[PDB]
Amino acid sequence: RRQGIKKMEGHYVHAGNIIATQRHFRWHPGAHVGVGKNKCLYALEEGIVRYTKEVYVPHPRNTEAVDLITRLPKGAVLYKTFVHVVPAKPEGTFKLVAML
Amino acid sequence: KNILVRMVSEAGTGFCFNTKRNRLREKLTLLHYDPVVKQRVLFVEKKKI
Amino acid sequence: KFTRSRIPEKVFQASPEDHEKYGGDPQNPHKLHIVTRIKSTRRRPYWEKDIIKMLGLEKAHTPQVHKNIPSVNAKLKVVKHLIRIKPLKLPQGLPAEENMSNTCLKSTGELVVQW
RNA sequence: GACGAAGACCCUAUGGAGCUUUAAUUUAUUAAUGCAAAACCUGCAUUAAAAAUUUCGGUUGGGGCGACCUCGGAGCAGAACCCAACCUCCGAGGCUAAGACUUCACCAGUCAAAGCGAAGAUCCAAUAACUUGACCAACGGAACAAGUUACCCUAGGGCAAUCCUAUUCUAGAGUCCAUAUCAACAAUAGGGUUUACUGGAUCAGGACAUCCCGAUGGUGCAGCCGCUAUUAAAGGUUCGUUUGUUCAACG
RNA sequence: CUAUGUAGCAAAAUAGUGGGAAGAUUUAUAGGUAGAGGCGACAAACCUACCGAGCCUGGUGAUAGCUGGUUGUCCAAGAUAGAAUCUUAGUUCAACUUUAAAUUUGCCCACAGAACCAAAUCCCCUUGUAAAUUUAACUGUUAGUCCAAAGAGGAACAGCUCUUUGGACACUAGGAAAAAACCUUGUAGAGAGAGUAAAAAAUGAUCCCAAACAUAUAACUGAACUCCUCACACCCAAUUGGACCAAUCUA
Ligand SMILES: [Mg+2]
Ligand SMILES: [Mg+2]
Ligand SMILES: [Mg+2]
Ligand SMILES: [Mg+2]
Ligand SMILES: [Mg+2]
Ligand SMILES: [Mg+2]
Ligand SMILES: [Mg+2]
Ligand SMILES: [Mg+2]
Ligand SMILES: [Mg+2]
Ligand SMILES: [Mg+2]
Ligand SMILES: [Mg+2]
Ligand SMILES: [Mg+2]
Ligand SMILES: [Mg+2]
Repeated sequence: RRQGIKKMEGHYVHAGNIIATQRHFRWHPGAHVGVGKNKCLYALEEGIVRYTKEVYVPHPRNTEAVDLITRLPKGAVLYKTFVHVVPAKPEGTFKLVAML
Repeated sequence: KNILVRMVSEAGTGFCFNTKRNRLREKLTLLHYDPVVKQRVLFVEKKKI
Repeated sequence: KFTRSRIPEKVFQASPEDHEKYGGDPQNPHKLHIVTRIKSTRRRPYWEKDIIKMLGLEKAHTPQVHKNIPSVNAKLKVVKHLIRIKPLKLPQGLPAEENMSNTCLKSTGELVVQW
């Protein structure tokens, strides 16, 4: 089945490469990390992968999460893991095309 | 309970694909995509499969 | 199961009782280790055969020199039970481009010139 | 004693030869009919008998009986990946395109930025077609083949949960009293339990955990004998009726 | 029916004891039935010594996932993931191995990092190293045993089936008595040199089983490990690469 990380921290991942294959949401998508229908995480932008811990604010459109956050004491928060890809190359450059 | 039926179009004929329909339901017609002209056309069933 | 062993760092902490028991000193440590193998690689896991093959310790006693830097100590902490480490001693300094061919290593670990 | 120099028994082979069939395929040959052919033979079809060719999946209590055979989810497999089970518990049968993942092969399988447009295999048959289905569930699938070989042949392989017994607390008894006797449970010891879902004659060697003979202690034997206990293996340890998993009964 | 005989006088006899012996008897002579056939007072009995299917020649060098074999010298690399299969006595793919060739990173590895519901593992900067990937081309092995450990099954046992991490064996040598699996040790030759490694016990059934020793200073002994003088390709199975070559014929 092999539902685990496939690009670990500090790895150079190109566009479209799968970062993590999972069953439940162990690792939530972050910056430049997209999700598929099967919860696979894939790298949208070429770069370097990092993992972080952040605050969780679910979609109100979702129901199984918008209510549990409604059951938490003052000063509470649901922290969760995220996997980002800091992009490496810039979008583009400008080069002389015509001298007229 | 359900039957696969070869649905065919009317304008830009020749299309065929086996779609599903509940057997308890009567003859089926839909508005969907014909790529010969790439337009919305009425597709109707011809023969159950 | 049987697994690699991660030695807690607490053991590698010389005490005030150990320092006067061997000829060492906390401050101003020693440049080079002279290391010899006194045990067989056979009958031991492969992650020690490879380490020994990497430190040049393939042959038996046959002393060999290595830096005293943590990148090598991490390797010697895995094979510390198949080797004897002594500190090289230079009571006459590094040899010059003359006296390279007239050196000698005594059993106490001192490198000297012209026997 | 040199496992001293024919014959059996168990298992295997996509070996062989059979037998029976309500196992699969056939009617070529015969016999009936039926239809055309010029009172008989020729051709076609249907029905039957008679045969002919052919096969006997896999894991397994103890081989058989009986289940299951593909895919999926939970512990083993505590924390990247993978890891068995007839181990442990349950169900299912729009087009184009950078990059990647994978059920440890392959075959299959899986995700997907941007961009353009709309919101259970192969082969076969029917097919103009756009493509299409059942079986293949023994679920990597012979297109269609069962029961059985006590007449078989060849190539080959072949430190016990539950318990039995003795010593420990005596605690329960024994007309009074644990020690004259059983001594319940347990504990400490030495020893086995394979079926369900090999004797006799002949000669015997040996141990003692002793049946007798020998020596000793206590006795509730007041005494021979009895009872238990220690010691003792030099010697001995019957003849018959019925019957042969080998014992048992009886004189 | 018994005894002899069992390479015997004989590939079924001898000696005795027995059944029939005017009948469904026994027998000489010529002919007939021919192998999926004959014949059979059915026993799978007999058809020229061996018939659940004669014998000979041919197809035939039948086929054989099975058994057995496989021939000069020397050197070198060289071993136990797995999947499918009328498949587990075999094959194909992978993994591992070998050779030739191309290229540049491979292994070890701290800090950082991998979830909500104990051992460790994964990943890389450095560092010690010199290997690794890729391409071309083939064969061979494959579901091994024991020991330490963590689990599942059988007690937490039955020396029990299975999964996983490691070691060893199938390679050398020395020890524990003999000793594949424990401990010590590897790269190979000559030496009538040397230093070491491991390594000694405490307080039921043929016939016990080294002999002995309480008190003279702890060191010594002990390998193919290492050093020494010289020389070096000269200690694995299956497989793979290489250097030589006996004898015969020909130019
Ligand atoms: Mg077979
Ligand atoms: Mg057969
Ligand atoms: Mg599972
Ligand atoms: Mg599997
Ligand atoms: Mg795959
Ligand atoms: Mg798009
Ligand atoms: Mg099958
Ligand atoms: Mg299968
Ligand atoms: Mg042959
Ligand atoms: Mg086979
Ligand atoms: Mg070699
Ligand atoms: Mg790294
Ligand atoms: Mg040597």
